[PDB]
Amino acid sequence: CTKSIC
Amino acid sequence: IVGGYTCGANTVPYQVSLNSGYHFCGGSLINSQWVVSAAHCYKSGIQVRLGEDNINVVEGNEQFISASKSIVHPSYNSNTLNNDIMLIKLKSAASLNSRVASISLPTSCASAGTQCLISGWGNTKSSGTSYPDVLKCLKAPILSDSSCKSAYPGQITSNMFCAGYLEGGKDSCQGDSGGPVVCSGKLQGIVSWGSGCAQKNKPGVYTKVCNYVSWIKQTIASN
Ligand SMILES: O=C(O)N[C@@H](CS)C(=O)O
Ligand SMILES: [Ca+2]
Repeated sequence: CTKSIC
Repeated sequence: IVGGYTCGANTVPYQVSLNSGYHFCGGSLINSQWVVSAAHCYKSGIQVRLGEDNINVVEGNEQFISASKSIVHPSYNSNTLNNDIMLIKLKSAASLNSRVASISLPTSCASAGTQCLISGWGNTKSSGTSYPDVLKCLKAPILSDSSCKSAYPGQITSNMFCAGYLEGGKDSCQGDSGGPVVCSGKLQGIVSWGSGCAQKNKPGVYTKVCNYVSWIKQTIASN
């Protein structure tokens, strides 16, 4: 699970 | 950042916010015209915001500069997250000052147990969501290779490391991606991924910057 905002 | 503390305005002067009409990722200033971030943060329309503390208020000492180039590692793999690194060139050079400053690249990799500073404007909750106005900070150690592989079997490449905690409560989180892991004054990591945030036995995973120093230098030199 990547840690950007989506 | 979950379980961290308010850094203090401009105490992390290499930390940038990547903004597309909202904060979506962090990054690290490495010279007056170049930022390091994560490949999975790539998109069009990136504005780099330097000098920030409260990202929702114009306080003074901000510089907003559009990206002119956004260069993902050619071998970035969006499924495995191997080579999760991107370079952003700024349309114009940032004005460097006490609040806007570059961070040095490593000359060697860091050892397990090295303490580092991880920072960002990401979610501060391990369950649910709360996005902070001001920059948050976390002191965190690099974990051993064996601990990292035990936490994420089959998923850790030589271009990744784990940092943080196994007891829960302290981690980077959504909105921190692309931002810095700084150890002894060197940019050793990029916030990349993990299983949730601040969960027991599931530390954060970070791109291992020391493997990319020559690539960074060559890419900057040719652009
Ligand atoms: O802090 C710096 O590096 N320069 C002064 C400007 S006189 C300031 O911006 O406060
Ligand atoms: Ca601001």
